[PDB]
Amino acid sequence: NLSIDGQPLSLPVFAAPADPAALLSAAAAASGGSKPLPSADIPAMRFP
Amino acid sequence: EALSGEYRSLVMNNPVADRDDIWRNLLVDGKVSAEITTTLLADAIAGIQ
Repeated sequence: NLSIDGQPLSLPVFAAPADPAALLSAAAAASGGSKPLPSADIPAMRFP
Repeated sequence: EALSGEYRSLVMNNPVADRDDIWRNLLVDGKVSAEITTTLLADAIAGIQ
């Protein structure tokens, strides 16, 4: 479908480029258990 | 292209024929690109011409 000079009479194939992706990384909550209390014992000193 | 090869192999009984011999024998050009559009009366006219 060219002209007498070989130039195309049709409109070229345009192609919408891709939108650059939005970067996304992993975000996680820190997890951890408490610590159990040590064994108890009556000391040498009174309470105060 | 494939239909033309098989046409001159089976119908025209002359597989060595050129593909333009289909044009001359059938009054239609097959080597056109897929964008060349014409009406139908106009193609009949070009054929009889």
